[PDB]
Amino acid sequence: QVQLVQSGAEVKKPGASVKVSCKVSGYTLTELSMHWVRQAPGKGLEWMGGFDPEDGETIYAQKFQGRVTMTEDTSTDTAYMELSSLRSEDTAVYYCATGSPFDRTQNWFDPWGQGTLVTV
Amino acid sequence: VVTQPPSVSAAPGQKVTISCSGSSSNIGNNYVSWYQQLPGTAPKLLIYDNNKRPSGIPDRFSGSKSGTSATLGITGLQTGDEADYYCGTWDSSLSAVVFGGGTKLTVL
Amino acid sequence: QCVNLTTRTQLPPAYTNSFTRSNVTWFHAIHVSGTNGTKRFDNPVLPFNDGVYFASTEKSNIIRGWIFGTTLDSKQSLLIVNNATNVVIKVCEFQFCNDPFLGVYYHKNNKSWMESEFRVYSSANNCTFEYVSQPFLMDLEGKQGNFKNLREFVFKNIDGYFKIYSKHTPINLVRDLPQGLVDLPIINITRFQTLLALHRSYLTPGDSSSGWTAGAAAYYVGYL
Ligand SMILES: *[C@@H]1O[C@H](CO)[C@@H](O)[C@H](O)[C@H]1NC(C)=O
Ligand SMILES: *[C@@H]1O[C@H](CO)[C@@H](O)[C@H](O)[C@H]1NC(C)=O
Ligand SMILES: *[C@@H]1O[C@H](CO)[C@@H](O)[C@H](O)[C@H]1NC(C)=O
Ligand SMILES: *[C@@H]1O[C@H](CO)[C@@H](O)[C@H](O)[C@H]1NC(C)=O
Ligand SMILES: *[C@@H]1O[C@H](CO)[C@@H](O)[C@H](O)[C@H]1NC(C)=O
Repeated sequence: QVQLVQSGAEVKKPGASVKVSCKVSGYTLTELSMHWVRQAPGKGLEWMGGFDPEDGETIYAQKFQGRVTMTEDTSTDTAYMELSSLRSEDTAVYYCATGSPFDRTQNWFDPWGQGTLVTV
Repeated sequence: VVTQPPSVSAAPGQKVTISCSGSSSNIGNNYVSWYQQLPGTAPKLLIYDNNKRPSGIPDRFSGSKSGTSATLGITGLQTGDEADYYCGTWDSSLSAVVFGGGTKLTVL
Repeated sequence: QCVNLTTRTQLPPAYTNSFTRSNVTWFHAIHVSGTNGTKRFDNPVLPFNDGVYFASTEKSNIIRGWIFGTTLDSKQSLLIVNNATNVVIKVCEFQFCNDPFLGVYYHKNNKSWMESEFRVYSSANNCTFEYVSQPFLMDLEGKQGNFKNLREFVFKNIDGYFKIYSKHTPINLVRDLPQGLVDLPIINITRFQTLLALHRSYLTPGDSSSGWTAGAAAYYVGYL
């Protein structure tokens, strides 16, 4: 039974960059995929990026590509992601999602994290 | 892109149906899944593979795919639990995984 | 790690006639019944007085080496593990736990399976021995169907020498009771236990339990 925990809330001034960390327990990162999802207040969910089992790579959303970056480290078993060039309208909760690591092309996200808030 | 009628309403004990729609490439050649969003809490999976519930808590639900439209419902609704509901899947053409706008279920 | 898998269930001990291969025992490791969800696991330790006769039959093998010793703790013990490519025999001061087993799991980016031995032992301080050679067991054949192959072994410990034996022969009758290598200059032995291989995945959602699973397995035991 996987249980996810991540960093506490964060604040930032305009024009800076921020990093968010997500951790896992039980299973290990070497047999799970990771996804990142954001929802603006009352505007619905939105997909940021994740890992594609089709090929070994990391693909980002068409809208935000170039503004973010992702990396992983297995010794501590923690995944990392970074955001930069924060602007006026960028503010929302951020969630850490996981799913099947070896499906052809499938989408059944579960479970999720408790959530982190970033202010700009 | 997809559309969905917002803010449906129903009375306790009655049937309820939620409609989510898309185009030929958006929802046609793929599966779908449905999530619920309790206020102040992270989503919780409910249905996958268009008719299959996960083990444990989920109640009996159904889903049919009329080409490019899918529906979810429960024979009887209650005030014990109620929140937002979302549809979303993997578009197969020049796109990635997307989510719908959601509809705020209403109980008298 | 050393998760706990044993179950409260216990079953009366069965027995059968040796029929000149006696009061030989018969054990079930992974047992299934009409209630499809009843997976049970139990591998009790057994005395090792003078010698032991071992035999088993498996569709697709989950049997990898054994463990021998007197205390089976950090306070020596001979350990054997056999995998698809090569066998390894090692003498070491291992520290085992209540439910030892060999676990395997997926490797997402390397497109292959891998086996982790750390589920068996934790510490191997000040440890020396190692050996390598062709494997004892093998799970391929030019035929697949109704008939199966039967394995057997004999262990004895005389004058300090440790010796092994084995023969391979297929069955021709329908399923029933039994039809009718190296010398290591190694220790005091009074118990032993077999260890199984278990595998895990994540394909299914919301599996609120331990994902370890495997098929059914059984084996025979006897004394001299
Ligand atoms: C497994 O059971 C034993 C029984 O003595 C107990 O000592 C041990 O703590 C249990 N394992 C875990 C992880 O709690
Ligand atoms: C050996 O025979 C005795 C005869 O009374 C029986 O009680 C016992 O169960 C047999 N051994 C085993 C391992 O069953
Ligand atoms: C099998 O055991 C040998 C013994 O050293 C080891 O080198 C090898 O990595 C193990 N696994 C495979 C797949 O050969
Ligand atoms: C990756 O896979 C190749 C063969 O596909 C294998 O030779 C290599 O040892 C593997 N590396 C790791 C780190 O698993
Ligand atoms: C081996 O024994 C020596 C005692 O001189 C000790 O210093 C060393 O840590 C031991 N090695 C291990 C791996 O325990």
